[PDB]
Amino acid sequence: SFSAYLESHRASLVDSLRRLFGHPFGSFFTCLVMGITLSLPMGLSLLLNNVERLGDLVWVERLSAILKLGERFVFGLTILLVLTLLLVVGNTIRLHIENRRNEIEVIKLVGGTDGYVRRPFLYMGALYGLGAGILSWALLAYSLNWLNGSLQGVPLDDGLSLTVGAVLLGWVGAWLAVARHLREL
Amino acid sequence: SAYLESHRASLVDSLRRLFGHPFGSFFTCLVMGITLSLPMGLSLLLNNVDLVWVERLSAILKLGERFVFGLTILLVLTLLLVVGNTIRLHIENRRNEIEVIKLVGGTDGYVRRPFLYMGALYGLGAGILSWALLAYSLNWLNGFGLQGVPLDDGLSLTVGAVLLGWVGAWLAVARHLRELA
Amino acid sequence: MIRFEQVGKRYPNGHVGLHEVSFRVHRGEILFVTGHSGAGKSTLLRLILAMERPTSGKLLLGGQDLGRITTAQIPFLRRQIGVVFQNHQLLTDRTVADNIALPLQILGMPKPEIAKRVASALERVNLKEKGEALPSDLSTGQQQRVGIARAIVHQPALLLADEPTGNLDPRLASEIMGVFEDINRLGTTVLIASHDLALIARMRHRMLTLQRGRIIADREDE
Amino acid sequence: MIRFEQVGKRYPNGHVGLHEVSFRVHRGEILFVTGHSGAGKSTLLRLILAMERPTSGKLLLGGQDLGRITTAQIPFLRRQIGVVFQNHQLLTDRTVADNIALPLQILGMPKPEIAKRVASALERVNLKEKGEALPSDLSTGQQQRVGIARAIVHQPALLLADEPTGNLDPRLASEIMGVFEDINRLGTTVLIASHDLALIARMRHRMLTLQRGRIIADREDE
Repeated sequence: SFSAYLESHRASLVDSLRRLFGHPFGSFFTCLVMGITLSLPMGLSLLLNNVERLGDLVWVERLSAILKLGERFVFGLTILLVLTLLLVVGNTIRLHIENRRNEIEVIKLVGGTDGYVRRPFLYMGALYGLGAGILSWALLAYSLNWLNGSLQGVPLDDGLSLTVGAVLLGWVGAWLAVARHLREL
Repeated sequence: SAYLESHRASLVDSLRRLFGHPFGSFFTCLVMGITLSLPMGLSLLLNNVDLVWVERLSAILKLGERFVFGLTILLVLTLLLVVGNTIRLHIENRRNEIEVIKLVGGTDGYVRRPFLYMGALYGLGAGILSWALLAYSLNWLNGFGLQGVPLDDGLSLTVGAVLLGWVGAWLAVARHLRELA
Repeated sequence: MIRFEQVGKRYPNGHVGLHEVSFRVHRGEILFVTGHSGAGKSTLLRLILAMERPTSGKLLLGGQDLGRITTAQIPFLRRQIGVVFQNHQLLTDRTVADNIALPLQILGMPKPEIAKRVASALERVNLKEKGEALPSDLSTGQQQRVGIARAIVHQPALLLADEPTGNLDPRLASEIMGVFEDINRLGTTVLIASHDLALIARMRHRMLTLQRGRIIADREDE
Repeated sequence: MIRFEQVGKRYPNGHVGLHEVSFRVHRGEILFVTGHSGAGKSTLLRLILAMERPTSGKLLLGGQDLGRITTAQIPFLRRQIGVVFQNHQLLTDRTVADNIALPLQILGMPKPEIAKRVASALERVNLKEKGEALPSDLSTGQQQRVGIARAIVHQPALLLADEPTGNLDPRLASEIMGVFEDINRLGTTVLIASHDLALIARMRHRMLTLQRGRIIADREDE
C-alpha cells in the first residue's frame, strides 16, 4: 500500500535519522564538515547577490561599462563548484555505503528492494544536504553583519531556493553512487 | 637504501592505481584538479597589489587584509576533507589483502608508503594544474597584465599541493590503522 | 511432486558444471549428497539457489520454471523459500532478537505481531535462553543454532541450508543433525549435503550423489 | 625441545577459554590436536598465535617467552612461522604465481632471486593447473594445495594450520594429510588441528584434547 510505502519510507527516514544520531561523534564531525563544505561552497553563490545589490566620475564610465562584464565571470564560476559539491556528496555517500556491505549482502541474500536499499541512504543524503544548505542561508547574514559591522539577510525567494540543490544532492548525488554500488552486484 | 626501493615500488603501484580506475581515475584526477581550481582560484585574488574614493581607498587595504585571510584556511580544511575521503575510499578497498599482509605480519611503512605516495602525488598534480590554470583564464579575462607566473609563489603553488597530500594521508592512515588497531 | 528436467550445468568460463539435472521431489522429502571434493555441489546448490541462468538443460521449478525469470520477481521468490549456509551468516552488532527479526524487518509486519513469532521460534529451536544478545556471548554451537533459527523464521515453504556442522565434532554434529531431523519432524521439505556421509549413513534417506559433473554418479538409494 | 606452562585467558565476556594449559614441544615433532565438539580449540589456536595478549599463564616459545609483547617485534617474529586457515585465505586478482608471490614482496629479495624458490614450491607440492582463471577458477583442493604452498613459502621455521582440509572429501582429506606427511618428511615441527579424528586415528601420532577449557581432557597417544 502507499501507506505502507510511506511507512516503508517513514521507517526508512527513522533508520536514517538513527544513523544520523549514528556516529553521533563521527557524524558530529561529519555534519560539521558537511555544513562547512557547504559554507565554503555557498559563499561564492552568495557573492553574486552581493554584487547584484552593490549597484567622482573618472571611474563612473568604467562602472557603467562593467555591466554584464563580470556577469559571466560568476555565472560560470558558480556552476563549477556545483560539480565539486556533487563530488563530495558522492564520496561521503559511498564511504558510508561501503560500511555494512556484508549486512547489505545478507539483506540481499534474504531478498530485497532497491527502495529497501535506496531509501536508507537516499534520505540520509537528502538530510545532510538540506542541513548544510540551511546552515548556509543562516551564516550568510552573520558574515554580512560581521562585515558591514566594519549587511543583508536572505530574501524569502532566495532562502526558498537555498534548499533545492541540497534536495537535488540528496536526490541525485546518492543516485550517482547507487549505480556504482548496485551494478557492483 | 632498501627503503628507497620500497618507496619506488610503492610509487610503481600507486602509478598503476593511477592508471587504475583510468576512467574513474580520470574523473578522480579531474576532481583533484577541480578541487584545486576552486581552492587555487580562491587562494589567489591579490589583483591591485569614482575617483573621490581614491583617498579613502587607503584603509580598504587594511580591511581586506583579513577579508580572505581566513577563507584560505577554510578552503584548506575543505581540501583536507576531500583528501581524507578519497584516501579512505581507496584505503577501504583491498582491506582483505591488507589483513593478509598483516596476517603474514606487515610493516607499518609497507602499508603507509603505498598510500602516502598515493595521495601526496594526487595533491601535487592538482596544485601543478592550478599554477597554469591561473593565467589560462586570466588571459581570456584580460580581453597590470592578467597572468601570475610568480617565482617563489609559483614554487609554493605546488608546495602545499604535496604538503596537504602528506598531511591528509597521515590523518586518514591514523584513522584507518587505529580502526585496524 | 516437484521435479527437475535434465538440466546441464556450465560456467565454461570457469568450467562446465554437470551433464544434466533431473529429479522429482515429493513434498516434505529429505535428501543428502556427497562425493569427491571436486563436487561443485556447492555450485549445484547455487544453481538450485538460481544464482545463475540454467546454462544448460531444463528444471521444473516447482510450479514455475527457473529460466527466463523476471529479475523483478527475483525478490519475490527470494522471499518464497529460506536457506542457510555453512558459514555463520549471523549479523554481529545486533541483538540476537535483532538478527532474528532482520527477516521480519524485511517482511514489514507489526512489530508486536513480529515479536510473538520471534519468541515462538526461540522456543522452537529450544532457544528461549535469551532473545537479545551479542553474538560473542553465545556458544559456537549455540551460534549455529541461532542461524538455524534465522532460517526457521518466516515459516518458509522449504529450506535448503548447506553442509551443516561445518566444524561441529561428532557429538555436536549429530546434535545438529537431529535438530534438523526435528525440523523435518515438522513436516518439512528440506535437504542438505556434505563431503562426509558417515553420519548421513546413520540416517536412512535417499542420499543421491554425483561425480565430476555426472548427472548422477549415484542412485536414489531409497 | 620447547615447552609451555599452565595458561588461561578470560574472554572479555569473561568466557575464559582455558582454565590452564601446559605443554612441552618436542622440537621438530608433529602433533594432531582435536578436542571437544564445540571447544574454542580455534581460540586455543589463536592463542598459540598469541594473536591476543597472553592473559593468564606462562609459555616459553623455544628461545622466546610469549610475555613482554613487543609490538615492534611482531613482524620481526610474525615472519618467524607460517599458518593456514581452515578457510584458506585465497587471494584473488593475482595470478596463481602472482598470488603465490605474496610473501616475496615482504621479503624484498631480488625478483629473479625469488623466482627460483617460487618454482621450487610449485614443484614441492608438484602443483600446476588447478583451474581456469589461475587463482580464480582453480580446483578447490588444488587451490587449497596452493594455499598450502603459500604457507610452504619462505621455508618457515615451523608450520601450523587449523582444521586443514576442513571442507575436503575423505580421499581429498587423506591426500592433504599425506601432503602434510611429506611436509613432516621435511624435518619440520608442524602442528595440526581438527574437529574430529576419524582419519587422525590412522595418523599414528600423539594427540591431545582439553576438557572444554580444562588443561587437558586427554594425554598424548605416544
